[PDB]
Amino acid sequence: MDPGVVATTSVVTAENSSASIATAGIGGPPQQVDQQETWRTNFYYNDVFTWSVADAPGSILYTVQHSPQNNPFTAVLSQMYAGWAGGMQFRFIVAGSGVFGGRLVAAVIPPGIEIGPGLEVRQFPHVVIDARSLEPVTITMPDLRPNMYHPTGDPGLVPTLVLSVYNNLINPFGGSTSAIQVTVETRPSEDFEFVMIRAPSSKTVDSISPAGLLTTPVLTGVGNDNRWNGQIVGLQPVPGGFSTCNRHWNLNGSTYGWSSPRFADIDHRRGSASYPGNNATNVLQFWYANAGSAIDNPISQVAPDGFPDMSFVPFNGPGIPAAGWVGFGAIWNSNSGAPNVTTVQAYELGFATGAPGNLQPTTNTSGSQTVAKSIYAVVTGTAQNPAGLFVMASGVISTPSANAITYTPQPDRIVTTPGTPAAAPVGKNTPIMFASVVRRTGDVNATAGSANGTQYGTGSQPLPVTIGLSLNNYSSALMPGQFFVWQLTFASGFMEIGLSVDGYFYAGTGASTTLIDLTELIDVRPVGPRPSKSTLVFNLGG
Amino acid sequence: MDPGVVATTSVVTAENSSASIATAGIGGPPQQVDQQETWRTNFYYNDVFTWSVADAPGSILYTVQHSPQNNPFTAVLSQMYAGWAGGMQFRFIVAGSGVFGGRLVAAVIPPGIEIGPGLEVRQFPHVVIDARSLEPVTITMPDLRPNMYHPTGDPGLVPTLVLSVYNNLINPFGGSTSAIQVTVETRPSEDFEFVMIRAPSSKTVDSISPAGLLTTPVLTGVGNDNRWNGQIVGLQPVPGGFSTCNRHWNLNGSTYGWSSPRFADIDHRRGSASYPGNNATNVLQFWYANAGSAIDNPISQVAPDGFPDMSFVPFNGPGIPAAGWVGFGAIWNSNSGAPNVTTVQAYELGFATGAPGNLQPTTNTSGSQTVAKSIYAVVTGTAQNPAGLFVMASGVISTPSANAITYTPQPDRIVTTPGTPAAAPVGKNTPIMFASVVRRTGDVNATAGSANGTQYGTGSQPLPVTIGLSLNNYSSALMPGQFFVWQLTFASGFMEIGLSVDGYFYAGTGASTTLIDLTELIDVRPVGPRPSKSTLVFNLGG
Repeated sequence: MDPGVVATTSVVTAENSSASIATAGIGGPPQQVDQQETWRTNFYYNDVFTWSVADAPGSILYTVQHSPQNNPFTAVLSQMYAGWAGGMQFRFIVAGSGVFGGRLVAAVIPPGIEIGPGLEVRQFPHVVIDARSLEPVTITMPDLRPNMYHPTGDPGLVPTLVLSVYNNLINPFGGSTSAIQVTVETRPSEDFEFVMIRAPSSKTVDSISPAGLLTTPVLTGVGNDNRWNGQIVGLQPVPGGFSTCNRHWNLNGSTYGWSSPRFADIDHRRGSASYPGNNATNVLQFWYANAGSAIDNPISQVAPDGFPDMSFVPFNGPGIPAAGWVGFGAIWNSNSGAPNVTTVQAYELGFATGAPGNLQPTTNTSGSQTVAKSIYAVVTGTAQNPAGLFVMASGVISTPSANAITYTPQPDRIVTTPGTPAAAPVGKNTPIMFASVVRRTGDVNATAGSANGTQYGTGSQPLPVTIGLSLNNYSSALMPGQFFVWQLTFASGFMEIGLSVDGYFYAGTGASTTLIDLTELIDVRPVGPRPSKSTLVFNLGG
Repeated sequence: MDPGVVATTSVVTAENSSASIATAGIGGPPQQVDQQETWRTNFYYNDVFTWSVADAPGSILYTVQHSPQNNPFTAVLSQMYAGWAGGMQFRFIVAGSGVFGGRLVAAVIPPGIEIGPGLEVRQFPHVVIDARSLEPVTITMPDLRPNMYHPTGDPGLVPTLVLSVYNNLINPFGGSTSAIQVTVETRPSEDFEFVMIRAPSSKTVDSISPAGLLTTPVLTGVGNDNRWNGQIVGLQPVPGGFSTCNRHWNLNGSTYGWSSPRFADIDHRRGSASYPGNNATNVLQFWYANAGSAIDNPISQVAPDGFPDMSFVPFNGPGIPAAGWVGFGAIWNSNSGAPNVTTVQAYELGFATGAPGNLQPTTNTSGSQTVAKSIYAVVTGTAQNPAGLFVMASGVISTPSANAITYTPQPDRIVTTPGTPAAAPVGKNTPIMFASVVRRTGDVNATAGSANGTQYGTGSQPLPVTIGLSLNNYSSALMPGQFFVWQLTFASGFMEIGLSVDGYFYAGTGASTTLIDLTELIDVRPVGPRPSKSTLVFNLGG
């Protein structure tokens, strides 16, 4: 009986309650100690962890330290108190089923013990939690500390609560459902107290564990890609992997590439220009420079800021090339540059080898040379050796006729610098890629309606995430080997979306190449870190 | 133990009961406060909501406000009391199964909080409800109010009870059964009281939420369509959608079309007449007018009142046309009209283009012209420019030979005005269309027996519903995004039938085009609003 009535209740204490309160008087009187408060007499949600059938008996599923961030109201009280002492009560709620079976171990690890595969939890003083249990199992975490109280920001040695598999999960069916969800509920014990009030301006946890940076509208509203500034309408998985390093920021404060996160401008000053044909009338202007001549870019020397990282396609004559990256721009002379009036055109930029003779596409940035060839006729063609470009940052895709080529780019055309981390499918999970509807040259009126499927362009990660990750350091905010998981809820289903230590995003679709639409998406919700062996759910509307 | 014995029982109070009774004395003494009454010591049915496997953890299933309409006996007591105060007790009964799993959150939201996807119920003071639970979980709703009492008709700020998914519903089988039903039972608490008696003539809720308008006989007895005045014997689904706007009334007090809801008469005064052939003996009289010349119709100018909204079929010679709309009628001259004696015939009416030359069928009403051609020979043919028609409102279907053509109309032949809302299948639900056995011209004795299948004509919605909707305004009686659902019970099964904000009716048959017979239908029952993501049940007799 846990209702909203006057109620008798029973707030269960800890084993060391007489010595916890008495020695916590070094911080003064105990604060927020009152047993009739309704933040102390109820269980509230703390965390959910997935227990799958593919886990060893004794493998650790849920580990957490003694901390006031384990409860939503003691963490709220923690910003106005510079010190805490006392125990905590944990309740475990299993989703389960009648057909499922297997037990779990919940025990309080004393301080000074490593937590891992070698730890044997079944010989600790523990409680046993079935998969098919109705009434949730309650354990109490005593405050076993070498200090008198735990100051917030440096709590010292704290006990640890470890959830391990007592008997492995069995499903007598076979496939389909092969995982379960267990909910941890947390209530303060009798001896829990706060001491030594502080100003709430002081803060300890400033890394959300990459959380508050990805909210819901980011996907059903505002939100742009890393290649074009297009609105995100889809996630599309790729099996096998891909690599992106242009505006892709990892969880530390670093990147491997050029192009600071802003769609402003592409401007380069030194580099050679040419045009074919003996007649200087109605030709295609071709500009080239080598890799490593960008002195003005303070991040990386390999490219000007905003240069597209795609491989040049070899085309000649009056034919419009299939796919690619075109942008509107002009060529300008050096020595206090004023541009030439009679050359402003759409230009396709990219990476080649063997310019200006036999042009071949390139995969690696080392040994490559940046090329810039016009797709439309221009009445003047210059050939001066100091010359540069000025191309807008937002681009469109050049197409021969209408229809729909493919989602652009493909995973093999994307250029990488040396030393880049590659996405790899782990388990049944596979990486995703964020899609956006972009304008094209074969059809300017590419409204998302009739007259063939509209063109989709795919970038790696959302820009809000790039902006909110660039400033902060998250070297300990996510434990390697796991990913941080959000919970998307559609109108007729739900999905789990992960985020690794490398900036990549994962979904458990498996071997499928079908676009997933965020038309009916409503809300997202943080969950926390979860390991890579657990398959993210795919209970979609289909 | 809840029997019909003398009984000790326990009527569980609320947390603010001492201040709820004392401050509700502003309305005088508390009324209907007696703890031995059997309307206060028992749980009674309030609502049922469907919890499906396709719902996100934390998605809201059941929301309800603190109100005396939550109990069947306090709502009965509410018409004779102008004010109430006190709490309420809620009990949740799950159908469930042993093989099902997943939990729910029941919590009382304090006033001043929005209810939606952003609301997190799991951190409220709550109770947990399993899917496989036997004993029903009881929560108490305290009366947390900024006022002293809630006057009926304007209760002010009230607490809200929100049911959210704690762990998502899992079915280890696969398909087939993918939803569950949860029943909410409601009992008044200890401090519930009424104040300030009023005359029962005063009423607050006058919108049943479109409910009492659709009873059972409407389908197994009286009840007619919107096209012919035929008795309803079937519902037939269509996949893909359809549009009807003639006598189709949406949930507001409006329509998009002509034809007030009554099968009286079709009468038009101005329009041209003709007959082919040089001989004025045994010809087919052809009458035409343009769209927009109907001055006499006060609703819409596009047609006379009662004109059938079907596309004219092009036929010539002595052949009887297949399908269509024929009705008995005559042509009358203007200037205090007395009709011509020698022309009374069956006429096929409809919509064409390019009259009287190359006649083509029309889809949109704009740019069309109303046509009226006789199917049988008539000994006189007039050609006077002011002439009109007088055709009875009830019609029959013209057929070349007996047999059975198809159900008429098809979804593509039905004409629409510009600005019409179209039916669309959402989820596994699909729209239905009400069938009726109508007389034909190829076989007058079309009794529902032997000698081929009888002809079926289909209209959009039942007329009782059109009559009972025309007068009242239901702008808030059904929350958009959902539909109001009734529960049909046959002799060997049951079905859920929905009703949206546009007047369309839904059933969860899926991709099937099979007629469903209301021969063994017995009773219907209201349920309430239910969202469009939930699939309506199809446990039929087969």
